[PDB]
Amino acid sequence: ARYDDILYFPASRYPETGAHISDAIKAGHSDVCTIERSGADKRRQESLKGIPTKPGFDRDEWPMAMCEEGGKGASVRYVSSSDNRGAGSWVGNRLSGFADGTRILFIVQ
Repeated sequence: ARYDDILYFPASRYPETGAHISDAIKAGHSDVCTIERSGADKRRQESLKGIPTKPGFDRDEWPMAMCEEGGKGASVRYVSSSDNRGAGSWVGNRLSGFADGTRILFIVQ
């Protein structure tokens, strides 16, 4: 199949990040994150280019910067810091056991 393991994103915990992922996948962005950590700094620079910061909001990327699928072209959406701070941390931890190159299917809730 298109994936090796599956991550179930906790949308009730981080509701705007989950909605972004779900909407992005629905629009046609990959629902697989092929883990690639080394290139994340550069991918993030590419995905966020020309997208200004916004007080009280985070710039959420799907696909994520830690995925081969991320970078220029990724869906970027502002999500309230109040309710979504920590989503990055949480996904990072949940994927930390997996090897680079592991394909992870994301399912929201």
